[PDB]
Amino acid sequence: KPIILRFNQPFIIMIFDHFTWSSLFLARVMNPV
Amino acid sequence: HHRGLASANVDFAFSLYKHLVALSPKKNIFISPVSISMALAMLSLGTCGHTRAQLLQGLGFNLTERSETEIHQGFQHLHQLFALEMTMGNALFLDGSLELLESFSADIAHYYESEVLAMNFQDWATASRQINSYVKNKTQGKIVDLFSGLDSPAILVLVNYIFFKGTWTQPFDLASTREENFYVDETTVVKVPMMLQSSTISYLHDSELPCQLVQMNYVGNGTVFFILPDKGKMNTVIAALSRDTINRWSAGLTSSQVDLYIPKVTISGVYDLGDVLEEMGIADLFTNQANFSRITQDAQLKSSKVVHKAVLQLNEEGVDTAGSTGVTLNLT
Ligand SMILES: CC(=O)[C@H]1CC[C@H]2[C@@H]3CCC4=CC(=O)CC[C@]4(C)[C@H]3CC[C@]12C
Repeated sequence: KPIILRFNQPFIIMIFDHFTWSSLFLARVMNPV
Repeated sequence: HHRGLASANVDFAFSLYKHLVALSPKKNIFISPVSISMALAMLSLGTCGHTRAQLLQGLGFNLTERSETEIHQGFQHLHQLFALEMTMGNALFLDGSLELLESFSADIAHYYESEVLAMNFQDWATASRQINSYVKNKTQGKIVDLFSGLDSPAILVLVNYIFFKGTWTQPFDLASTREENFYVDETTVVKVPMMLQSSTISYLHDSELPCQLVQMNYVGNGTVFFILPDKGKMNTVIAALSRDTINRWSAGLTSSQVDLYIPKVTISGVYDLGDVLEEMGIADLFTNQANFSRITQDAQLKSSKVVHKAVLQLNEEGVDTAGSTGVTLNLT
């Protein structure tokens, strides 16, 4: 039975370069629109 | 050279983010840490004394274990590696009344491959519009109006830009996208385009922290963590953000069948990072005591502003993001 995961509340995005491990982008999404 | 300053830059990244978050209760935050790090590292090339040491330490570097040279070579190797699509670049906009020291020009060319563009800052309205035009092109239209005309004057402006286009290895289903409730808080609910995919995804319900997370790749080297803290637990999770936590998450993540609902996101941050950088220890740079004596021979400079703009467009195909950091300097 599949896990249901809804990003319908404040969440965090972290974007990394796997090669250098750089933190490219960091987000706190309180309101996506 | 790959990972030499990962630990420092990521520490700086998390730190800056945590400070930014504490100084704004309810707003979206979006930043490019690597752009801020590269901008400030370049700026340190013109610094001396307490100003220099304080800035490099605030950027996460231990100066007793790695030289200034090693740090700049690391940023050079980073820059080479970046410059489906990723681009990163540095520019220096200079007043005609300012003769740069040769060794400074040599260093920014060597380590940061900076463009050097001679402008007339007497008309800030035109100068700022020109610099803005430059950043807009370099970020393929994503970052506009980086500088205001409201801003103070300047004699010298340093700019970093970053642009990134990632394609999900696992795209969302365009036919499944629909309006759903987004609970901003207990009382505030908005309508948002919510994407779906049902597939094998790296998932972890954290046992040590009140959150679940997934990890997703882009074609090529990019990867992304989406972290959903439990109702009202955002700040708890944020406080735990660290390289160590990412390592523990990375060990815990398991391929699982997940119905994954993630909204389309379009957000953009605009920051004056002065206050925050001072909270992080980087202070003398903004005062009359600033030591910029590696830039020119006989002018006393200080930083007036560090600005940062970042934009995120997230959809079913992937991510379109850009960032840019500006530092203005003027005569004290
Ligand atoms: C294996 C993997 O997915 C990579 C992608 C991003 C990587 C992390 C990026 C940030 C990072 C910086 C460090 O200096 C220590 C290791 C870590 C914490 C990395 C561990 C391995 C990760 C999680």
